[PDB]
Amino acid sequence: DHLSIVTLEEAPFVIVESVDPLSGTCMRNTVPCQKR
Amino acid sequence: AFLVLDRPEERITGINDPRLRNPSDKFIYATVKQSSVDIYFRRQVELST
Repeated sequence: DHLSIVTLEEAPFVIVESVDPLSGTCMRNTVPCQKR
Repeated sequence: AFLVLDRPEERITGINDPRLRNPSDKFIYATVKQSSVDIYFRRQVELST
């Protein structure tokens, strides 16, 4: 099933970063996460 | 010990050294551009930093 998950950026638990300038998508061991 | 004045903890134990794991301005390590070492670290997941 598909379910939405909230997330807050803090500490090594969640680190957010911009998309890869080289590959153009999420890097290795990284998943996308939107933001309003 | 003062006569020789040798500073230990300078040799790197390997790629598993904690100082190598994190970046720092005091310690600079690098390789040759466009070689096999570049694509070994680029493809690795743990060695992102």
